[PDB]
Amino acid sequence: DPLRRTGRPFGGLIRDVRRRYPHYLSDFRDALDPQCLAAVIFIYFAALSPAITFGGLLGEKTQDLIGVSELIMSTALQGVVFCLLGAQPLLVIGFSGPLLVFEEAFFSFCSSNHLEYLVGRVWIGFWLVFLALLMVALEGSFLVRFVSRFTQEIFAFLISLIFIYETFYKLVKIFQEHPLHGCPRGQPNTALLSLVLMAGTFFIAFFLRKFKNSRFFPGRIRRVIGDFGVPIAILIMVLVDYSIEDTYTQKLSVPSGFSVTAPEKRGWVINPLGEKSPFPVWMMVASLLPAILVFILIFMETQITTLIISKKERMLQKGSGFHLDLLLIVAMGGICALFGLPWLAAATVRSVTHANALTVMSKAVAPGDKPKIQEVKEQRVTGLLVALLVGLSIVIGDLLRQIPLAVLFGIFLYMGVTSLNGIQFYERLHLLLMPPKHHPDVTYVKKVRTLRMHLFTALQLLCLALLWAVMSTAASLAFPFILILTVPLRMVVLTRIFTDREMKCLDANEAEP
Amino acid sequence: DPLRRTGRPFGGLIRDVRRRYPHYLSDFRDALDPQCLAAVIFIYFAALSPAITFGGLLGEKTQDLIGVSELIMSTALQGVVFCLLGAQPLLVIGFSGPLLVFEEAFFSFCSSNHLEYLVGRVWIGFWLVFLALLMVALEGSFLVRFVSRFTQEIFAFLISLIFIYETFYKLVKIFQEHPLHGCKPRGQPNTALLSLVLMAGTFFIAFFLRKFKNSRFFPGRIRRVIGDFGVPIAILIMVLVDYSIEDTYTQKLSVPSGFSVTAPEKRGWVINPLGEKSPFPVWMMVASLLPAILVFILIFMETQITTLIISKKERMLQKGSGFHLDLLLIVAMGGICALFGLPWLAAATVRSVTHANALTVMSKAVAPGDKPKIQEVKEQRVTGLLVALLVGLSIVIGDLLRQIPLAVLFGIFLYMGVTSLNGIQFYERLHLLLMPPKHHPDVTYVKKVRTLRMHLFTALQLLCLALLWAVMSTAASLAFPFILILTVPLRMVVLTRIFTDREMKCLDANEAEP
Ligand SMILES: *[C@@H](S)Nc1ccc(CCc2ccc(NCS)cc2S(=O)(=O)O)c(S(=O)(=O)O)c1
Ligand SMILES: O=S(=O)(O)c1cc(NCS)ccc1CCc1ccc(NCS)cc1S(=O)(=O)O
Repeated sequence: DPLRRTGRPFGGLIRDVRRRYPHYLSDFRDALDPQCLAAVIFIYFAALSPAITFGGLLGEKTQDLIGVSELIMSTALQGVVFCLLGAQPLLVIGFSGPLLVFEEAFFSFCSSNHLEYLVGRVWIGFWLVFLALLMVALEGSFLVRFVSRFTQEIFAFLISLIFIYETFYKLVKIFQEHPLHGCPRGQPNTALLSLVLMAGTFFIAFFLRKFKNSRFFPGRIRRVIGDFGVPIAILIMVLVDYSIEDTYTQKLSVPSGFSVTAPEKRGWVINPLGEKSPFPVWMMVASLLPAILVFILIFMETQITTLIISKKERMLQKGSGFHLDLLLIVAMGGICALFGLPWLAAATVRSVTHANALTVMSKAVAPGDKPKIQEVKEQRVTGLLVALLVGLSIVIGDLLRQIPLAVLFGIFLYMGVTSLNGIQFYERLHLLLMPPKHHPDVTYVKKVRTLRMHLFTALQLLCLALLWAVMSTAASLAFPFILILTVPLRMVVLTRIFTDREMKCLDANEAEP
Repeated sequence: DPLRRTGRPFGGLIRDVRRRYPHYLSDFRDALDPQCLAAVIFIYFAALSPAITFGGLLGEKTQDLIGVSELIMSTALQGVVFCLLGAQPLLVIGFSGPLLVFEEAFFSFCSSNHLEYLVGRVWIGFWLVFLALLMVALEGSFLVRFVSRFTQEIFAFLISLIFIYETFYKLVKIFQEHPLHGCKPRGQPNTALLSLVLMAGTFFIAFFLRKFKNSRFFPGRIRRVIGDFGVPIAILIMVLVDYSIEDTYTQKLSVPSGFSVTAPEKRGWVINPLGEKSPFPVWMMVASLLPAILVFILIFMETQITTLIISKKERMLQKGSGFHLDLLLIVAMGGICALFGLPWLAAATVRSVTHANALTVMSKAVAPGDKPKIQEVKEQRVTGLLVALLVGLSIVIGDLLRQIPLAVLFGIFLYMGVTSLNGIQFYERLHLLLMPPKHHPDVTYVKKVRTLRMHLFTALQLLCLALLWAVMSTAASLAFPFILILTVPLRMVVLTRIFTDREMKCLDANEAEP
């Protein structure tokens, strides 16, 4: 029982270290496998592109104080450190939306009150470090036991439906800028060529995915070719685009040189005191509240991601760490805030994709259903390699300018669609449309009436819709608290409506029950 | 045994009439089924488009002596009298490639020798009628019993593959006239890519609805009704999508206006058997027997092989087919329509197969293992008659038809070509080449035949198909029917020595589960 309160200071941290660190050389020996190369290549782009996008957005929102280079250099240096000293090396940490919202809100607050922004974030980082140390000392990561499977599949369907809505609203906007008229802002043949490239990439990678499980060719060649599906699709579509000469397509652009984005109003080291004018003393002690808010955000997303990754269905044997994963992340964020780099948190879709890009499926028997997961092939090399490649991507800035963005949209759609399977809420959504005589032989259909599982699904959908509506309004910083409020809902309100057997069968801690 | 020599004049024709005509009202009362409407709508376009294409080509190649108003009126009047009086009403008859090749060759010959073309074809038609009557009287259609499944699976494969090359060539050439440079019409932008988008959308919606028809979603009746109307739904959706766009130019379907000949200044509706302007030489009247023999061979091979493919034992056809009352009605409506200047017609293989398998009903299954089996076919005389009548009256309408782009129909044609491939064993044995020997299914011809002696059969069949294609693509392509005929002596002599009796019996067998 990893989530147990020992009753001694730093007990959980010591237990996690003793559990994980003995299996150290195994991680480096396990990496010798040609599936690791495919995983590295696939995850490199999925980690690089959000860095550029969110760096551009954050540079636009602020006065060009934090840009793209700083985000890349924070991502690389936190990823390397975490993969070297982390308990769970299958997690990919990076910038996300809620952090951007908090950053813009804090910038607005600082600008309104005539305060320093970069100097202001240093005290927030210090308070973050203090809170992390206090929580690890008096161990409180045992509260993750109360997060069930009702509050962790209302949050992984919303973080996968908010990433397929905006991977195709970044196409409905290359077709409003370059519109289809006749006789850059007005180029022809661009909006349709982008559609062609995106469709080609996502239909190729999902047929190589189907071909991986087919009966054609020898097994070893078939599996090797199926592993390299995304790289093959990317290379094919890049060559196809390169063949065309006159048509203009937007291409991936990275900054040049290792330097700050505002070399005339900023430096690499931020003074804790006033950089130009003295910092008010009252703000030093009043900076505790934003520290609490950002701590709550980071804690919820990292812990829920770790819970989703470490399910018993996915055959993970070495173990996960709920104590040596939050201290590291929060301490790194607090330290990076001193140099002006942004804070980082584990990414859910990227971590899930990285985890399920290394799974090995059982060699079946004609009867067998969806093959079962045999192993996961976990190691400390893929994440470290991805983080350094992202770090050194500035030096190779000429090879990356030959890759259009429209090709990567198909890969992003592939990621979003693939990450959906494996959660029971999607399956219960599927069961709504099928007639009651075609339902499968799972444990929550046989022991539960048909009209009382649809009610559970309807309530879960109502909660998800409320979460989305709250996120889309002018007060979106209360989203973590609304998500937290689902736990008392399950523990109080849903207990009265449903009987003990129905609740036990519907959301069980494990498979079968 | 329909293919048996009775020994009496017109015995086969009488037997076919007595077998088929009693079940006459059944055909008209079977048509009350919403799958028939979907079949009619699907086959209407598949019959209309080749008429326009081949009419344009033949008008180009014959100095506008036969156009697309003579191809839309031979296709519609010679197919309302094969479903009214035909033994097999699941056949769709229309113009094809070999007929076009023969027509251009005959036009060249007539132009070289200063002869009349339209007057020249009348005697060929008369000799065709005489040959058909002579062959039916002697009941010579029993020779179809010697065409196996080695010489009729080669044909199916070639025809579907040459219909999937021509759809791809139409696209390759919309991007050669309108190229991606950027700055009836030529050089327009956004056209070559929009055509690709429309074609891909139609094709993928067609397969999506085809797969949804067999899914477990929605009630069964609604699911099957929606799955039946897959092609019409895809066509309507893509037509609306194209109609939404305003400025981009796309080529659209065009039909002639009015019921009249294409050259009203050098042609009429009735061709005089004698000289139209100058007297016709007497020697040609008797020398026209050879082209009549050639066109008779072409029509006979096409129609009989199509009827053989349609009437397999696997597809649950119960009323019966006619090998005699379908070669006196096709080679004698043709023959006598050419005294009015209309072209000859023969049964179309892909269109007939599509029409046949668009009415099949698959069994309600149980659990995975084999693909559902055919339960029935739902054969009737109404769908073909309605399609022919609609093709005939497609001239008064056409303001509606000018709103339909060609790029949408290319996806439907590709769907037809891909779908028509399944059901023949040569494709399955081609699939078995790539799979390892431990994944072969439990069919009768894998269990009883060694692995390395079925690959040899497949290789020889591929060699024959490649030789057929090479001969078809050279400057002497009128010998293709004879090269196809030569496969029967090959199977009956050469392949007997190489393979043992058991291997030949299992490989090529008259019926599933030898
Ligand atoms: C491709 S990276 N384009 C994307 C733009 C934005 C996002 C994040 C969307 C988002 C989610 C949640 C919140 N508030 C939670 S308190 C705000 C936003 S915002 O629109 O950025 O402001 C993404 S992705 O979800 O990370 O894929 C992609
Ligand atoms: O094979 S098809 O009947 O689909 C066809 C389609 C098109 N374009 C879209 S309708 C164009 C031509 C054809 C017929 C191809 C063909 C097949 C055989 C022969 N010779 C046999 S002796 C000749 C042709 S041809 O039309 O290219 O001359």
